[PDB]
Amino acid sequence: IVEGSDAEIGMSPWQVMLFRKSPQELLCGASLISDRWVLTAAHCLLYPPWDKNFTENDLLVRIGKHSRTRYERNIEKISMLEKIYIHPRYNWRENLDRDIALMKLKKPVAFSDYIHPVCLPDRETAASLLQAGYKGRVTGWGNLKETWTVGKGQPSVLQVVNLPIVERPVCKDSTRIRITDNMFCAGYKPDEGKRGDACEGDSGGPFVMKSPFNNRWYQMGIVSWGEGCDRDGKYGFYTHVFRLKKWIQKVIDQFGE
Amino acid sequence: LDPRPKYEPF
Amino acid sequence: DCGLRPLFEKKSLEDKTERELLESYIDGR
Repeated sequence: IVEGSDAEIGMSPWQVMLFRKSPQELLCGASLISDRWVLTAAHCLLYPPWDKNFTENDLLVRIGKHSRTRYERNIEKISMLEKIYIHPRYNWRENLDRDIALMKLKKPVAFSDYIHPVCLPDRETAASLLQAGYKGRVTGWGNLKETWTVGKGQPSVLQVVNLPIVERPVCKDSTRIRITDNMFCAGYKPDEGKRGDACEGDSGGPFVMKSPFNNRWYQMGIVSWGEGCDRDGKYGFYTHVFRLKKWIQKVIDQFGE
Repeated sequence: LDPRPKYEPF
Repeated sequence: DCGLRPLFEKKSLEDKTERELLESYIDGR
């Protein structure tokens, strides 16, 4: 994420790495919405246009991640996706609509001080925070600056950032893409005079808010797209983890826990 | 697309 | 038990940027 601060030990035990096994690399961030279930950004895994397309087989999932580099020995978790699940109405062709996906950790992940779920919004929670200027914080390992590459490449540790939902009207006019009442835009604006943005490979990463009600941590989004990274004039775009809360639901009780 | 950039990675 | 950072909330602790998060809501002045 552009213009951020580096996270802390435990500040996000739900962050999960989207680690293709080979090219032994990284392509996303996902979150722990269970003991054994994971969700993410659509495109993270199904993208024809760039012959993007995967399978449980291809990739491997990691947890307990402070450093993006090393092999966090006795803190990190690593499981294999038992099955993936895309949103049968996904749009790789249109505007990354329902940009959402989930992955039944093939086996069950036991929690600890670095791995602890996020909770799915309830229309109230979904209703109390989801709104103008009400900051929300994005996490991640992505690209420190607009598309390029220890240096302005990528961080050693997990970058944390916080941002203000934007005005739907304005959301819809920093772009030219048909945007859906399923997607929301985060990010400080121009004069607002501050910076912060999620960037390359930040995707499928969370937009969890703090519910002042039960002070519980709740994931309002799934990082989807944007036009660059921190450019005076537009904001990223995220997924209403809720509109689609229907689904997330529907398929977890059809194939898992 | 992705935040990245139509055209792939850089 | 979810939403409950077992090294912060789970024990009288708050991460150096969340307070920032709070203020947005009651529009911190």
